Amino acid sequence: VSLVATLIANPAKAALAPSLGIKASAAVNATGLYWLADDIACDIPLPLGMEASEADASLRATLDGAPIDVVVQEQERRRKKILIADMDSTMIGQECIDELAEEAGLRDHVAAITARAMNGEIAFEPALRERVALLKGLPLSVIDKVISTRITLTPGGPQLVRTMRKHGAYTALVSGGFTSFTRRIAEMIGFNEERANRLIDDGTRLTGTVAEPILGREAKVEKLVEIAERVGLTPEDAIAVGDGANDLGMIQLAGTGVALHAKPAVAAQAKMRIDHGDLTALLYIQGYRKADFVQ
Ligand SMILES: [Cl-]
Ligand SMILES: [Cl-]
Ligand SMILES: [Mg+2]
Repeated sequence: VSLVATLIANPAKAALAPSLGIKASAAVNATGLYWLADDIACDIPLPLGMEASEADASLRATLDGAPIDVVVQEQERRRKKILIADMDSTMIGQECIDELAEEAGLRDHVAAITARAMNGEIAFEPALRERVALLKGLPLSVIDKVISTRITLTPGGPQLVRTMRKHGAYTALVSGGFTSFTRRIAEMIGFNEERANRLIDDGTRLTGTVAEPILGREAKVEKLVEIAERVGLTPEDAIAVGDGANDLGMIQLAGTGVALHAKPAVAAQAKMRIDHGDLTALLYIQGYRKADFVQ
């Protein structure tokens, strides 16, 4: 019945100064205050009897205007042994489908569809079919061209995955995007596995269609269920992270679900949001100290 609050800043805008942490912990009459990383993250055990609603509200007031995230959770079982993470705009800085669209001269057209799909204003599968149809005829050569020149890893990603693995967790990159991207990205970052949709080609060029059935919101829920049974755990043993509406199913099922840099409509439906930190925030969410990290 013991709660703990964690405050988290981006290491590139590390504003969680020692005085700010003290003030924050005072704001909740905390038992103590433990630094997971200097100027970046600290744990605050809430007094027994304080509801999770009072803190967070109390802590977001005291921090109002600083780029510092607030999460509250039970301290037991906050370290998870499964990670399931979306790729597009979560572990990479880009939307792979928008990047491919540029090679067809249609970036802005496709990207506006992507934004509504990711906000939940249109269903994923028909949005994906519409966007991929515009890629018809692109040569298979442009995939590596996109990956090598325009895809970048989100800060903190490798360290999150590697540190979780170091501690025995099983880590999976699941994506409504494309296996030709997740395969390379998952290896760059160090995931144990990846699972994504598949572009159809004729042997030289993209047909403009996607292998059916299309993996969407429920396919992420099902992959989390599948991973947990296979490693002999439950989804409660997983932390799930994404930015989009099609991530909310796995975010809501996992024991710890994080909306990471999500738009307000998506972030409204997640119990835990990270708007400032990078992916190391999920390490601090789980109680890790910077000493425990794989550097
Ligand atoms: Cl593919
Ligand atoms: Cl939950
Ligand atoms: Mg995404």
